Amino acid sequence: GNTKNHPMLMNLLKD
Amino acid sequence: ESADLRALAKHLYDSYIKSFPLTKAKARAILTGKTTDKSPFVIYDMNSLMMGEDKIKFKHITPLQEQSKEVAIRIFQGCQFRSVEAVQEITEYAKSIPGFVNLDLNDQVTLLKYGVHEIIYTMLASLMNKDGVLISEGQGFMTREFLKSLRKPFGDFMEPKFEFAVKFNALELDDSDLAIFIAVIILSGDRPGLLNVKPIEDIQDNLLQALELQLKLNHPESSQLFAKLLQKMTDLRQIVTEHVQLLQVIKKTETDMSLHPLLQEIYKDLY
Ligand SMILES: CN(CCOc1ccc(C[C@H](Nc2ccccc2C(=O)c2ccccc2)C(=O)O)cc1)c1ccccn1
Repeated sequence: GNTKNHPMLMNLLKD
Repeated sequence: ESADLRALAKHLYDSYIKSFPLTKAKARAILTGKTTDKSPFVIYDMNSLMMGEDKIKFKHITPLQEQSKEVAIRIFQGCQFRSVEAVQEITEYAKSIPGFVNLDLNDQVTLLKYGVHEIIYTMLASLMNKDGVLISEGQGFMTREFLKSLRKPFGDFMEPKFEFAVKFNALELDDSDLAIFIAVIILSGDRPGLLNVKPIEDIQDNLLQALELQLKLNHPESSQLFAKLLQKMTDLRQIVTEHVQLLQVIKKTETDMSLHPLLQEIYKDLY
């Protein structure tokens, strides 16, 4: 999916 | 431009070294007895699994030993524990890929989602020989024969990865090659759901040029190595396809085998 459906990957992705 | 492509390779190799604690260089030294480390503990049957089980990295409410009556379920839990840490290392590496963190965050998520398992399988070959695989950062070595004898479907998970690795390891890539290759993999422009394809494909075409110069300097006398390596990228996808199908056996047949939430997030709506 998107940013929408990936809190954990976005967490890993931020600085 | 030839100097800039070689500087990019060094940037990737250095980011690879900061990101992946067990490199192919260190795994090869272990697998060939070239270290001064005492040898990994060898898990080759049920009794040696129980004897070495405390060596599998696992942190939970209770020790791995008490996670299930079934040895195969414990192997499953142990390997899942490693996969979550492997995802974290691949994400740190991806962030060092030049241009990656300047991309639309939505695409960043998509490229991680589709590419992490392909990279896991790529780097897993570094930890394999034809008879087994290093686990827990080289502290243990689990045999192919043992993994194949786990009751179905647990016995079917590793054999295709071993099959792929013996063919992939025949290309004799080193860590410096691998750093660029996993970057190429991540920046794949045909991932379903990418919003802005073009900067991605622009970065990947530059990574490929760096990879072609890399393989040419590092492996002259290996004719068409670049072409042999690009063919494995599609192999990675079939391995993922079949692996997803085996996980779907497990959630459908075994009782209470939810995956770790991060792996659930990665497989949700994958293809
Ligand atoms: C073989 N190995 C080294 C790591 O190998 C990996 C092999 C595969 C993976 C990817 C990972 N796979 C699993 C994820 C969750 C649970 C089980 C698995 C298995 O893959 C599995 C299933 C049944 C039997 C054996 C494996 C993923 O899908 O995300 C990540 C790592 C182990 C095994 C046990 C403990 C530690 N090291």
